[PDB]
Amino acid sequence: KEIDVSYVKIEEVIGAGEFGEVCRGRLKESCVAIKTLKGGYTERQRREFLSEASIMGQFEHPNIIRLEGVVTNSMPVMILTEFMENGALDSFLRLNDGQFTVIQLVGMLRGIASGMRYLAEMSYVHRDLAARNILVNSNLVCKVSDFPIRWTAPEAIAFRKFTSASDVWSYGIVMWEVMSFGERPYWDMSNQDVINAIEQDYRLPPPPDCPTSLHQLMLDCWQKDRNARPRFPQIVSALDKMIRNPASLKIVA
Repeated sequence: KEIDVSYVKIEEVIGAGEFGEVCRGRLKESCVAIKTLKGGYTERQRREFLSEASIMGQFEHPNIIRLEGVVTNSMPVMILTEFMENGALDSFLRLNDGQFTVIQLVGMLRGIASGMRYLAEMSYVHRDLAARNILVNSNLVCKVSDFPIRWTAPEAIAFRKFTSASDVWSYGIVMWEVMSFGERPYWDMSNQDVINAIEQDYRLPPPPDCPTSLHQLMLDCWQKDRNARPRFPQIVSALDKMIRNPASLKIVA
């Protein structure tokens, strides 16, 4: 949908993307995030930058970042998406350390898993699933955005075999990041140390106070055999069961 630039105001730079800046902005009133395309570029590069908006435009889900539209009849060329007040999930959790209950964290993981289940159903492989690419709004709603050795499945690092099963591996790492309040997967281990650890069949331990059943689900996500991993609908079902039976989440190691 073409948005007239007179309805758009640009504010503070909130991040960086492959084609330029990500900015906070206003649409008239609501807050939006704006991806700008400035400087030199060919038509093919402009179409490449704008392909993200048509991809997002195909998606309609409570846990997938919403598109507002594009600005193409003026410079800068822009993609407007809904603004997510709390930003990236990893930094939001690190700042708000211990501020959310086990049940609230499960709700966040359930949202993410539902968003991923939607993408997988649409035959869409994300390839870059990490807490840094999960955006949080004012109501703590977690949304998959952006349409990394530590988050990548072994077969995807080794053979570039990116599948929804390799996103499940990434999801398991997302789980660990959430339950640890935005701790870095594998701490300050180098990428080669991480690869070496996975080859030893080492797996990330339960974060402090993490329910055993949630850590078990992480291990399920981290099976070396991609075919042994649960699929996104199975992950959603496991979390829904934990939500129906919160007393089961009191079992910790």
